[PDB]
Amino acid sequence: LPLDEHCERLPYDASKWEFPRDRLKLGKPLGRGAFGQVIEADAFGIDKTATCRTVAVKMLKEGATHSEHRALMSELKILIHIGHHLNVVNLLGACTKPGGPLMVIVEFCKFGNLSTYLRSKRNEFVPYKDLYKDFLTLEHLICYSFQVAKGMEFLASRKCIHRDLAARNILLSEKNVVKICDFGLARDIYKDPDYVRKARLPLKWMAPETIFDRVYTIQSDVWSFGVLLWEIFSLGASPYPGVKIDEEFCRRLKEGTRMRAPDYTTPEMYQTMLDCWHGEPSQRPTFSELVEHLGNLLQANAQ
Ligand SMILES: Cn1ccc2ncnc(Oc3ccc(NC(=O)Nc4cccc(C(F)(F)F)c4)c(F)c3)c21
Repeated sequence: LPLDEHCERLPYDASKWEFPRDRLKLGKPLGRGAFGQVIEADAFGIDKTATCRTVAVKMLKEGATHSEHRALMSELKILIHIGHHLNVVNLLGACTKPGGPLMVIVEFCKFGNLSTYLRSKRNEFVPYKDLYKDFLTLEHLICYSFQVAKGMEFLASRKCIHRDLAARNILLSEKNVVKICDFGLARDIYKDPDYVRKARLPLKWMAPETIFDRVYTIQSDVWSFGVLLWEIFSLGASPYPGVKIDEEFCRRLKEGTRMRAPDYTTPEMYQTMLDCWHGEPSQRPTFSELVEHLGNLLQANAQ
């Protein structure tokens, strides 16, 4: 059975993952939706003996019901199944004992979501480079792209699909490391511009077969990855500039309409975007192929 569609059968080994709520000092919110939220916190010795560590805690909030409670437990189970990889949100522990809220504790990614971050660095970017000390460069952008591909290749190896891949679901940590994540309930899709009534769906990131056939596969994730690449090389711009996301937009996508090259892209990266947007899912590159390709482009950029 699907590892992420039938996660209720997955194990939750409390002896390994349970963390005492009294060793968690909850702080300010990092993101909030209608029923869920992520809060910054200080965990004592969650990953290193007697060491304070800033972490992110995903949990529910006022408005949530038992259904969201069950959903959060499934999220915990799937994160345990997926396991650890440098480019995937890293689960550190959980608080599941009665008397308090269910809390999923993950590694804190200092810079938050990549979409917001990149959009904030427009005045701190140079293709190639003390004055530019903290400037982003093409190397950074290609590296982020490469890392997300690595994370998705890993996710695929765990027999899971993302279903909402986008820059808003990529976190940036220290040392230029990015991690794939899924805010889920910690974002209110019914109030977010990126989700449209079609049922709130991220239409601008969805492959044709997902929009018209409701089909979700790792190859539809590849299409989304292409849109993510566009977001990266546009430094956080919103996809399909000035385009009304309606029935006509979907029809045109089917026909072959694609976004033009973003301002900061290289010719190779734009071609990669177009490849990810092939109408036929089987003709789109696989994440393993993207890892190879992007790794080569990253190396080439250093030349
Ligand atoms: C908002 N925010 C700012 C800094 C920060 N650092 C870590 N996590 C954050 O928020 C989180 C985002 C998502 C999750 N959860 C999550 O990513 N679950 C999930 C569920 C199924 C699949 C996957 C994926 F790995 F496939 F993406 C992730 C989380 F706990 C905290 C942070």
